[PDB]
Amino acid sequence: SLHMIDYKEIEVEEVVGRGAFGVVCKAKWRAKDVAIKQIESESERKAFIVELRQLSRVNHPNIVKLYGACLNPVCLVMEYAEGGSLYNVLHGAEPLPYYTAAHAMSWCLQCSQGVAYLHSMQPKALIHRDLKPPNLLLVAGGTVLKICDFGTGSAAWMAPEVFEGSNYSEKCDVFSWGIILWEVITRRKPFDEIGGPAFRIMWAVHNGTRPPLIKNLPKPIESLMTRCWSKDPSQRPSMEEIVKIMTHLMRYFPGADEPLQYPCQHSLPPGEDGRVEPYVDFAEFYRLWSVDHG
Ligand SMILES: CCCn1/c(=N/C(=O)c2cccc(C(N)=O)c2)[nH]c2ccccc21
Repeated sequence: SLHMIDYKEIEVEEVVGRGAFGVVCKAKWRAKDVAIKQIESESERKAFIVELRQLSRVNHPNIVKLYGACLNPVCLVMEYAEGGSLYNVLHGAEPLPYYTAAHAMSWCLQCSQGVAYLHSMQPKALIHRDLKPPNLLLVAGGTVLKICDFGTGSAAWMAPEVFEGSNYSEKCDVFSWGIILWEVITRRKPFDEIGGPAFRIMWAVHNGTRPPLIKNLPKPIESLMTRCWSKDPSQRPSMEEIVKIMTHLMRYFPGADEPLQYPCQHSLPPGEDGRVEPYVDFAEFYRLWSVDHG
């Protein structure tokens, strides 16, 4: 369900960055901004095709919309995400934006909403396999999140059974989502302290290492997070369950529709002594929670 496009109708504006594969650049098309992805080397052709056939089947507000695909120089034509990537908002530009507990929870809810749609696909469920903030885009002033890069570095978000070579299911995305939840709450890069080549993270995670626990994290959120981290994929919740849980929790996180507009100088202190401080503040959550339960 595409819509063939002629390159001459595009007219590029400027390169904005590289995706998981290929290059992305802003462009105009029929009186509206556009992002187009082209393959640099022909080795990326396989990824180009799979993403083409997969994105043609998806239609969800939390997944990047694919308009068409031109085969003259071979490129995908998608919607432009003005807000950039979530990874950039979290750890990127020199003037970093302030965000609240409501934004963090809202972002993770919207991500689970999109993945739940993929996992519900018929005949076969669609697994993303590369869920991480670099592949999550933001629009509407940083309020709306959209999943991108369906072509399938990423070791910090990968379930052990995946790089274990073992067979895996849709539950590998659940593991990645859990890491993302920890990441937005702490505004820390997962396993940044380990570093080195990728196999050093894989070894740690394979032996059961997980990101440190979060001081004063509400037990309902801690439970969900650590369940997603389970070694055994069958002990992880389905995305449908995560959506339901996160939806119910948002009752205690008002203000997710407030755009990102304030800067901050995120200090990020080196204090990984078992526990870790959250970046967001859960004071209001505990207050609103006590109102209902009392
Ligand atoms: C990695 C993010 C690159 N980037 C960006 N991407 C997109 O609009 C986009 C849209 C659809 C699909 C994809 C993809 N990867 O399949 C990407 N918009 C940006 C605006 C400012 C700075 C960087 C930007």
